[PDB]
Amino acid sequence: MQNRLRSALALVTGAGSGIGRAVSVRLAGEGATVAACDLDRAAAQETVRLLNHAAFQADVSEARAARCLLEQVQACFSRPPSVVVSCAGITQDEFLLHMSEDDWDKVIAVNLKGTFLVTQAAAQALVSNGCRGSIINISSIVGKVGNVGQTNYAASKAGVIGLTQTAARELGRHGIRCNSVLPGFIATPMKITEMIPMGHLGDPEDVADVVAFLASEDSGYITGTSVEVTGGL
Amino acid sequence: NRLRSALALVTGAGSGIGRAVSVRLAGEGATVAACDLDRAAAQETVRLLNHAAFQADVSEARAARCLLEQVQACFSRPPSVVVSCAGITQDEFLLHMSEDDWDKVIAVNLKGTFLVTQAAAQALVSNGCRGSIINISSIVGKVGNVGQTNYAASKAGVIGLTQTAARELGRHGIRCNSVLPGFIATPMTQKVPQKVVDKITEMIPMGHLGDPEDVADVVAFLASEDSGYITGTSVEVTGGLF
Amino acid sequence: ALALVTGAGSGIGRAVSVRLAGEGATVAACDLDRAAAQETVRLLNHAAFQADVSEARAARCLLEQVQACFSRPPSVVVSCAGITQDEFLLHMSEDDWDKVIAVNLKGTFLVTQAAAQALVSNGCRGSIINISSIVGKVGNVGQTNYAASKAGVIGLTQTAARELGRHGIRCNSVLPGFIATPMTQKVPQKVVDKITEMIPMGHLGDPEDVADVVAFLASEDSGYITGTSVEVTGGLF
Amino acid sequence: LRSALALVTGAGSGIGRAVSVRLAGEGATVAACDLDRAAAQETVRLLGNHAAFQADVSEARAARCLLEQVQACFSRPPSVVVSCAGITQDEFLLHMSEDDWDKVIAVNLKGTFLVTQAAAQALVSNGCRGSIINISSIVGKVGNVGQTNYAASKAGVIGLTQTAARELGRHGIRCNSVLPGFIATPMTQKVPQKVVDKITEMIPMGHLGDPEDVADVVAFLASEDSGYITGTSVEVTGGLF
Ligand SMILES: NC(=O)c1ccc[n+]([C@@H]2O[C@H](COP(=O)([O-])OP(=O)(O)OC[C@H]3O[C@@H](n4cnc5c(N)ncnc54)[C@H](O)[C@@H]3O)[C@@H](O)[C@H]2O)c1
Ligand SMILES: NC(=O)c1ccc[n+]([C@@H]2O[C@H](COP(=O)([O-])OP(=O)(O)OC[C@H]3O[C@@H](n4cnc5c(N)ncnc54)[C@H](O)[C@@H]3O)[C@@H](O)[C@H]2O)c1
Ligand SMILES: NC(=O)c1ccc[n+]([C@@H]2O[C@H](COP(=O)([O-])OP(=O)(O)OC[C@H]3O[C@@H](n4cnc5c(N)ncnc54)[C@H](O)[C@@H]3O)[C@@H](O)[C@H]2O)c1
Ligand SMILES: NC(=O)c1ccc[n+]([C@@H]2O[C@H](COP(=O)([O-])OP(=O)(O)OC[C@H]3O[C@@H](n4cnc5c(N)ncnc54)[C@H](O)[C@@H]3O)[C@@H](O)[C@H]2O)c1
Repeated sequence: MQNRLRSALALVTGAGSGIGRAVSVRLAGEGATVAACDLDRAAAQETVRLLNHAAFQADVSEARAARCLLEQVQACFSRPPSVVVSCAGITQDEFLLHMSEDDWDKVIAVNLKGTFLVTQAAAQALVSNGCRGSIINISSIVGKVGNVGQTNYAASKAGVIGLTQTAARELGRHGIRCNSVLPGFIATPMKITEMIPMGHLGDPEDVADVVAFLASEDSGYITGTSVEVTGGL
Repeated sequence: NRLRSALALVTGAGSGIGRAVSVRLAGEGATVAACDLDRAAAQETVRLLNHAAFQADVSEARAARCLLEQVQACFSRPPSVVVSCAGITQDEFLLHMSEDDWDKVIAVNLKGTFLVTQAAAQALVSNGCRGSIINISSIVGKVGNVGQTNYAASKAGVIGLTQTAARELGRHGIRCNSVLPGFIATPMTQKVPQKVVDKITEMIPMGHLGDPEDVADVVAFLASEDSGYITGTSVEVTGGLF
Repeated sequence: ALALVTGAGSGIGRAVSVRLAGEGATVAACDLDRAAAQETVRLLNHAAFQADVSEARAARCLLEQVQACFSRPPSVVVSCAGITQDEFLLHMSEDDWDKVIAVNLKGTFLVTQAAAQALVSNGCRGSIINISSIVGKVGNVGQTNYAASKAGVIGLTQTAARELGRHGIRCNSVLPGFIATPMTQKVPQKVVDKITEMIPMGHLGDPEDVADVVAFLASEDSGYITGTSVEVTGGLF
Repeated sequence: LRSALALVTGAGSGIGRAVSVRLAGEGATVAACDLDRAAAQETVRLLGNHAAFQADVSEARAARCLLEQVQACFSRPPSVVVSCAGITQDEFLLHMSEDDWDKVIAVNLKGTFLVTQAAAQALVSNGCRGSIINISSIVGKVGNVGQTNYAASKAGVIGLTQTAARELGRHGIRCNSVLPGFIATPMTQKVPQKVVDKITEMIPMGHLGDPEDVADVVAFLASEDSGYITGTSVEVTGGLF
């Protein structure tokens, strides 16, 4: 750990568990004030207790909720977040031959639309206030290579990568960087290790270390790319 | 006649690439079920090619299934070639993009391609039949493009969907592949102004925009047994663009 | 159509010569092994050529001899010549590295250049098709040299397409997965059983499967495809 | 990186010099290696007993001797190895000499292989963990007119690095590639103004990169913050499209 974010306000979605929680703890450790957002307000509050910081409830798949989140953060802190990390994400695995419409729609709405709506609301708040920023979207190596039983998740995560590339291209002129992180097999609540050259499963803190780099000025000429954190999977 | 045996279903068949695919597949001996949101345009395509026209909104779950049922009732077999060319753009900068402009593009381009891939695979597996599913993505799905966050997202999603589908369906003898066209003159792109359309042409090694026939030719290859060991991949038809 | 195929004496190169000659092409079959080439020719006026593609003079002379024999340049050129010399990075001899680079990468460069030079000076259009490997995209344990040489071919081919489109010449790479040929006879059956479980199509490729894709890329059906890679792997994951 | 010994090739100029400065600033001791002895030495002056080494990395004997000299000097193999030695000899494919091709392949691709190998052998024979960082280029992914040789070599470096990472993970050694875009250095000094202002229009961030931008990524890849990253490429291009 280092201290590269002493002036940062960081908004983290899916901050209530796993990678989101590890990200919140790491960014706070670097000096950032964290706006911890989760669908489950008590999970967001618990994260805040582990890190002034504040908890927010939001369903990021909802357009109204994504906008109101950003307005609430702005109200509370008197400024927009300069670091935004979209970690809210879900799976609902099924084989393509049997995937229900709810299986598909839910995953797309949370993982893809949600990331869209947060990127957008974040960028609007930064641009309207004349501020520089770093937006980091957690995708998955599955978005690059696919995975049996996960046609919905693979599509959503590929979509996040495509979204982030385009956002980077549009927002670079405004001083706003946009990057994707592609984790492999991470031990979280969401034979394999023979397939991992590093020889073990990843920890959520392994992803948070990369997110901290991308949130910091040490990546200030990095935008529109994806960084794989998979142990060489 | 590569495709003499075959029945082919083409969505978005009323226009541009879908129409050229229909013509091309019929030229190789296939019977074509030509589907479009516009029944009239589908009927027109069928006239250029017993082939039959079908009407459907592929973004709607019950319509995608009904389309496949309708074709099976008409021809007494499932289609063994299915080409998803139903697609739209609704361009806007990220900072200004409305929820409906996001939603509509994702519904038609991504959800529609999902639902058609699914219904097709289901019809084939249930009938013990081999097949080839070909989804038209875009090179913007690989690299993004300014003003098209929604489109870029949708087309990247089509590539991940197609890769995963390929992997689940190979054991059933069904191939799934994506075609990534570059800049193709169609009614989709006919509204794009010439001062930009000119500048794009300088970034094309082949020195000109593509024809729907160029995309059709790749689709016919992926439909045929000449591509029988190709699955889960994307073929770029861009003239070397970029 | 006049087609030059390097590595034509065996496996993929042989199958490509057969396929293209079946489509009406006249084939110049070239191989390090002169008897291998002649036998390819006898299996298919087609003619056999001997050359070590890794050698600059040999590559230029090959394209000289083809043009003196047919009175025109080849308008389809397929670089199938290539070797493996596998070893772990920790133990890889300089020789193991240099040979694979010389044959697979420099050889493909030399032939791509010599072919392009002949086409452009003659005012002829063409399609150059370079056989890389899926390993050039994802790498493979024991094959640091091969993976580098094959990734190299992909970079060379992308750049070559960018430079040559304006002269009516297309340049593409084919990336096969596991294809049953003499190059893969050494692979243990116990390893092949494993690999096969990871091919969604459920079987190894035949050289004919690669030849089918080369014929498409040789033909004008692929006339707006340049600077790209086509994977022929059965979905190998 | 207080503990660490870093070997940087191409350390006499540009990105290699920036990386040396950056690693030193984080507490590493730097073995600064260059074809030009004088340039390596000035880097050392510009910089915990840092030392200058001369080697032509494209020669197998010079790459093994380099690592032996480093180990003899420091009693330890370098645990961070950054291959920045690299050249261009640009020409159109139709006019490109055998020498222009050969030199670029030898330095950029064979040199990176030999140094990666020598570093890995030294680390493994001593039971030590490390991080090998190879500077490739965004042109290795997408190609570039007039640089058939450079593009082949940088694509080769990516393929080399992926494979190395898969073989060496089991020994505690990471291998990653850095893909810089358009960086202001003596390599790109001869690119004319008009091409540069046009290029700048292709960069979402709206300016050229600095050798320190690249050095910052290298320090990340050298540190334990990147402990679960191996066999991948990090792009530092400002969004260059
Ligand atoms: N864990 C892995 O192996 C892995 C691998 C690759 C990618 N990822 C991705 O990383 C991100 C974090 O995953 P994780 O492993 O920490 O999962 P997790 O379940 O531990 O955390 C996800 C958090 O997202 C929150 N969330 C879900 N829907 C939400 C919504 N609509 N609005 C707000 N919050 C919502 C949940 O309450 C939960 O707190 C996700 O994008 C996930 O897909 C995880
Ligand atoms: N034209 C290009 O430059 C280009 C480039 C890359 C990718 N593509 C893709 O190629 C495919 C075909 O595009 P095109 O150029 O033929 O456009 P087009 O407008 O000429 O053809 C699209 C057809 O899709 C039909 N359609 C629209 N919504 C539908 C729905 N919900 N259900 C069923 N049919 C529907 C339309 O009625 C139309 O007939 C699309 O997926 C497009 O995104 C086009
Ligand atoms: N077989 C596979 O599984 C596989 C997979 C991916 C890629 N490839 C590639 O396909 C191409 C052909 O492979 P194959 O499987 O047909 O192998 P093969 O060994 O059957 O054929 C190779 C031919 O290359 C010729 N050759 C070797 N060096 C030469 C040189 N310097 N000059 C001229 N000719 C030379 C040999 O004499 C031989 O006839 C190679 O580039 C190979 O790397 C093969
Ligand atoms: N500058 C850019 O825009 C850019 C872009 C992409 C990639 N790169 C890569 O970054 C690395 C550093 O480039 P740079 O811009 O700092 O170049 P530079 O010319 O400033 O420095 C390269 C250094 O390598 C040394 N060198 C050359 N050949 C050598 C050899 N055989 N053995 C040992 N040392 C040798 C040179 O003398 C020089 O000191 C190179 O691999 C380059 O290709 C640079």
